Amino acid sequence: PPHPQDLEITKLPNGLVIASLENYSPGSTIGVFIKAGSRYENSSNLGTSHLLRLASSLTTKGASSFKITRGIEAVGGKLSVESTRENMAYTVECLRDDVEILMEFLLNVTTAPEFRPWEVADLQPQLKIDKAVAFQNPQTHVIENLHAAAYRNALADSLYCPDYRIGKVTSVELHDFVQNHFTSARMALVGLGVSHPVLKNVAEQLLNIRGGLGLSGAKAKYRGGEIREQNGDSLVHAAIVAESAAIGGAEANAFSVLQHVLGANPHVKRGNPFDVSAFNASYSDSGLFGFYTISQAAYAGQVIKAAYNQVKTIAQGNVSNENVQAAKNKLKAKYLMSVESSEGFLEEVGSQALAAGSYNPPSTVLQQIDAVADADVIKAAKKFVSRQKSMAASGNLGHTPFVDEL
Amino acid sequence: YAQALQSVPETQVSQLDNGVRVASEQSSQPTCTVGVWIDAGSRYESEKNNGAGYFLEHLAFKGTKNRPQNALEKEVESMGAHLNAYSSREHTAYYIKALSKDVPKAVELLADIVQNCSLEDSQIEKERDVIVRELQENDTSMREVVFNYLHATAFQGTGLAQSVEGPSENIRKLSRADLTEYLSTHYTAPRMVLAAAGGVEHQQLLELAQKHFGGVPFTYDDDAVPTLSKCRFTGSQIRHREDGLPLAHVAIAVEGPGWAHPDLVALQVANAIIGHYDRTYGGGLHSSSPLASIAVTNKLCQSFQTFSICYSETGLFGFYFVCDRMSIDDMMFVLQGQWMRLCTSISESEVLRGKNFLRNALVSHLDGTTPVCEDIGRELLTYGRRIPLEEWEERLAEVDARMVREVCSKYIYDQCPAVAGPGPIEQLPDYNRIRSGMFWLR
Amino acid sequence: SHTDIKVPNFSDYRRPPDDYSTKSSRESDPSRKGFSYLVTAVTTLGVAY
Amino acid sequence: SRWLEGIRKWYYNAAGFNKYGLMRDDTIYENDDVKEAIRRLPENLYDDRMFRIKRALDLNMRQQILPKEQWTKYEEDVPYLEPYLKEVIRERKEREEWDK
Amino acid sequence: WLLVANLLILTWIGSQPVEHPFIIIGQMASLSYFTILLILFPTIGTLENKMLNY
Amino acid sequence: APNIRKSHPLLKMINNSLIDLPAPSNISAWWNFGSLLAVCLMTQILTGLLLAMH
Amino acid sequence: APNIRKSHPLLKMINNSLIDLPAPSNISAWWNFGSLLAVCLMTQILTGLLLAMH
Amino acid sequence: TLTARLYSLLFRRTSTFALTIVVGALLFERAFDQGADAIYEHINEGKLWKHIKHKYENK
Ligand code: HEM
Ligand code: HEM
Ligand SMILES: CCCCC[C@H]1C(=O)O[C@@H](C)[C@H](NC(=O)c2cccc(NC=O)c2O)C(=O)O[C@H](C)[C@@H]1OC(=O)CC(C)C
Ligand SMILES: CCCCC[C@H]1C(=O)O[C@@H](C)[C@H](NC(=O)c2cccc(NC=O)c2O)C(=O)O[C@H](C)[C@@H]1OC(=O)CC(C)C
Repeated sequence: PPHPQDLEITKLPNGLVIASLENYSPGSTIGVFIKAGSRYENSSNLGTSHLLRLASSLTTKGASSFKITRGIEAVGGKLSVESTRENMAYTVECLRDDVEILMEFLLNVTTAPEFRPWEVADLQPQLKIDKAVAFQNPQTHVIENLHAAAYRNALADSLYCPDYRIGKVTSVELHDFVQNHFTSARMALVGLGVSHPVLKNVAEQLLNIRGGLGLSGAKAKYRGGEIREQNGDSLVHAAIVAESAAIGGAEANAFSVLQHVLGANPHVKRGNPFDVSAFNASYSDSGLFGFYTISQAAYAGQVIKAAYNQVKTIAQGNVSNENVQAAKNKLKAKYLMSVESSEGFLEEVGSQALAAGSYNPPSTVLQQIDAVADADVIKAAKKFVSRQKSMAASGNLGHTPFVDEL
Repeated sequence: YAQALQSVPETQVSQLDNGVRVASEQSSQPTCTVGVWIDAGSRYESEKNNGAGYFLEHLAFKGTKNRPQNALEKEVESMGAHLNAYSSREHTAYYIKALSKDVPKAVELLADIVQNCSLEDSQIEKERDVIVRELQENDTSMREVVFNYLHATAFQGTGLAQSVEGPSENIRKLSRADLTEYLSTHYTAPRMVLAAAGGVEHQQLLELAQKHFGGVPFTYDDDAVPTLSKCRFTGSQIRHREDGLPLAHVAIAVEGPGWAHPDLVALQVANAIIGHYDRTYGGGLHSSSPLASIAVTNKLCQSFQTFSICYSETGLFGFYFVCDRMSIDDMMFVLQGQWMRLCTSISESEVLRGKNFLRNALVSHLDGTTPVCEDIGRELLTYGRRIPLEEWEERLAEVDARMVREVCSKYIYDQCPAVAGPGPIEQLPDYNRIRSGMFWLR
Repeated sequence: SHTDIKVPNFSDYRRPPDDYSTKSSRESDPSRKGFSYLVTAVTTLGVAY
Repeated sequence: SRWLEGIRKWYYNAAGFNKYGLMRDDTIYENDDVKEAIRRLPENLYDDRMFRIKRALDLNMRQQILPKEQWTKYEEDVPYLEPYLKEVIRERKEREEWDK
Repeated sequence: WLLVANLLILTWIGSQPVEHPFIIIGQMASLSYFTILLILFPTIGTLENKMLNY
Repeated sequence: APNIRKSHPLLKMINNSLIDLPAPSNISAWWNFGSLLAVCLMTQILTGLLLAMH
Repeated sequence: APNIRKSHPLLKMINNSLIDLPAPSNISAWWNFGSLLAVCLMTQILTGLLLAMH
Repeated sequence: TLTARLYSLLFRRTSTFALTIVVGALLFERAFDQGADAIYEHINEGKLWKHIKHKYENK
């Protein structure tokens, strides 16, 4: 009658948070978020995540690879799987009554994967390309390496199965990796365009595993790594970081505003044909903060340098309490905006319904970002300039400097 | 569900004694997006006028006279709004996205651009060499050049054939003037639409537009919108070979009806049935879309997509694929074959899915504020009003097999298509061959 | 570049006087084909005989 | 009155394909289904089967057979492929039905 | 072999004039022929498969 | 191959000597002589075979 | 190809149907019938062609 | 408008096309012959047996 129906959350006897929210859209979308990811891999089993992420369409026990794909399509369905170093989100979307049917397949894909030894042994050669396409984006390249140079142990592990292991992942490493991370405590049957009483009556079938935290990913030790990739692309990609900020970590929001407090500065600080921005990643027990600078070859040295001086003199008092007001607002924006699209939105009611079990209303989420400002920032920057730095780089580089050259 | 559609907030629309049409959709959403969608484009350009619409889009932000560069941006940045846009062949727009708490501020901004652009002769001489570079980039995006070339030959000789970007020679010589000659000529209320979506209350919008768009039409001309010169479709081909490239692209198509035409529905459903593939998917088992299946089994293409790109009074219903120098043929064959199948022996069980597949994109076509405004921005401009998802629903919730057949055949069977192909295409057979691929040896 | 490219003038050079822009190539040729086909239809015919 | 069990045993030794020393399944003509079946076989059993076939061929090609000892006994015949083959078939029959 | 012989038979019965001693023999074998093919074979066929659990 | 015109041992030959055969674009009548020569070979073989009937 | 037995359009056919042709190791006489059938086709065509000479 | 009427109805569907070749051939035959025969005979008045058949059947 106004379209408002408070998003009910009801933690099952397992640890399976069930978040819905009937927003009345014609097309609703259900999603199974998990605390899985490439953070829980060891020197071996590497990329088993990635592969897994692809084995999405492989036969289950309730429905065949065939049925599933044509099943979902015979409804105008859409199954897909988005994952990050520390979390895999299995979404699915459709409309009307078809949500009910669209489920059977999502249910099976996430709990009854009988990864047949052939299907996978015939699916693995996909990694070669799935990766090959993603790597056309130089940006993804540098980052993959960044985390490598930023860490040493879990998390620093690649997001796209390393080459050497392309066809060595075993059908076993897949079950074993699932049996240990796809467990009630670390899952969330989130969803939209749905009545919660229904989205709940489904978690009943979804009750097939308990093991709270099966393999828990090791804490992430930091490292001041530096790994250059000489490849002459006429234009260098560079990133620098200083470990910091963690999701839920009160010290978070600060950078966010520093993320914005920064940008117009580093950019407007480096004249010529380029691009540069403030880098920020907040992970479960760690994070990162810095800046990537896509810049022409020979003008790569200069670019990063200047970009840096700025993050520098940003800590040494060059931040009007105005810069903060403006930036404090942009986040209010980028936050709210990137919530319009039910997929970037269902991504929010999920992330939280997973890491916390709560739901910070748009009101306080502001009151929290509003909450700090002058108070930090200037300082959040300082943290960068002092701590240890880890750089990543792709490009001609012959003109690009090393961290030991600040 | 159907109830979900129905309970969907109607879109408000009301024009000015000026000419502008002001419409939009309301929700709870703090955020929003708003924009002016001009009936402007490349199609509206001349042999020496080609480019402007672009060279324009590229200065449409670098300021106004009221508030020069550093300030506009600073005023935009500073409030956290995103002012983005484009310019096609018969459509240009400029939308911003703020917190709805800025309707009146965003609106003003809008008006201050579509009406007063700095066009700093010194700003231009820079954006000049910027485009000429930015164009040199658009160039190795074979994924595109293949389409312009398609237009180029598909509508050879007419206005559409000219690429939204325009020749280097024009961008190298457009005058401070010619740009203005473009602005003052096409940027007029009767052809412009103020649309928005989010938490906005129409009236507040109206009044602000009705307030910052203080336009006044004297003559009968000013109040009249010119209808465009018809573009001759020309079944033909254009081949820009180069075995030096990783692979070749191929794009073939038949003339499209034009937005107006009710068949664009059934037709849209058509394209739903063969859809698109792209090696990352996960389906040699795919839904009917054999083109997809077969594309897998016999490793036909890197990726293929079906499209019914349409315009005011014409269109381009075809398909585009990317494939190794070597499997180009088998692909066409299999593909082009599908069109036939499609309009010679298509089944209900097929259309059933097609529909739902469309009804899914139909809905997700409107996902957020920016996108919604797009339709509204568009809808009005090309259709006349706004087509509700409740409507589109019926439109395509009533297309049976026999209807698809009757349609596709009507625009594909024994029609002379236009093919375009850049890259190592030595393997693509001549025209006659891909031509006699239009009729099924029934 | 590639924007600098055009399909040259085939107008009178070739083209049947039912094709010189400003009017649907369609509706027109769906008559032309009849003819070219008409011939073939005939040749086939003549051949049969 | 007469055990199908008792019978099968008959036919089995009667077919005498075990005189060459190859399991039942090592014989089933290789049609589309079987191929896919066998193509799903674990590499263990595959190479096993292969050799058994090559040995079979080699014998056959010599006109001579396998010592009474090496024949495989009915009860010990390993239906190594029947299971895969079956899924296959139903997999197909599932698809064939869906395409209607 | 019932067939191969059933053939060698038809043959003899062919090089033989038409009288009761023959004739019938004839149309008979000239019946087993077909059946052995059209019917027997395919039947003894599936049958043997079942004598193997197939 | 979904082709068939290329996946059939016999059928390929044809769609490989009459269809799909790469031939130079520029070719004068002096290139027909041969295809004609065939038609003769035929007309001869057909007629003569028939004339030998008498 | 230094081979020749494989680099010659005609010559290949032979070294591809009489030499180098993969044939099962185990094959009974019942497989000769055919190669024989040929020899007949020949013996027939040769003799008859010659008998037609008279 | 003949040609258009023709195409749409007769030459479009490869199914139809053929059908008119046939029914057409039947017509072309019947007509071509009578025409030919006439042209011919006329160019030989009073020379053909059909033409003298009468001095034992009048004319
Ligand atoms: C390779 C093409 C052939 C050539 C060059 C050819 C040429 C001739 C010639 C010039 C004659 C004499 C005709 C005359 O009196 O003017 C002839 C006669 C004859 N040919 Fe052929 N012939 C050919 C093929 C055949 C074939 C394939 C047959 C049947 C196997 C055949 C059967 C005969 C017969 C029946 C005669 C005798 C009646 C007659 O003289 O017209 N010819 N052929
Ligand atoms: C396909 C293999 C052939 C078969 C099955 C075959 C069979 C026969 C038979 C059974 C006869 C009757 C012989 C007899 O009186 O006992 C015959 C006669 C004859 N065949 Fe063939 N023939 C064949 C090929 C040829 C060829 C290639 C020619 C020449 C083109 C030929 C020319 C003749 C001649 C000259 C006669 C008549 C003289 C005679 O009766 O022996 N035959 N052929
Ligand atoms: C079942 C039917 C199979 C088709 C066989 C048939 C086949 O090669 O048909 C064509 C390609 C062949 N000529 C050409 O390809 C050709 C090549 C370059 C240019 C032109 N044109 C000039 O502008 C051609 O016409 C022509 O010379 O006939 C031959 C030779 C053969 O046929 C002969 O064995 C028949 C004899 C043996 C009775
Ligand atoms: C210039 C000469 C070219 C050689 C042509 C000649 C060629 O195929 O020669 C062999 C391979 C052919 N049989 C076999 O290959 C073959 C295959 C499996 C097993 C065995 N052996 C059994 O243990 C074989 O013997 C045999 O049946 O002759 C044919 C059929 C043909 O020749 C015939 O067209 C001639 C007729 C047309 C006159």
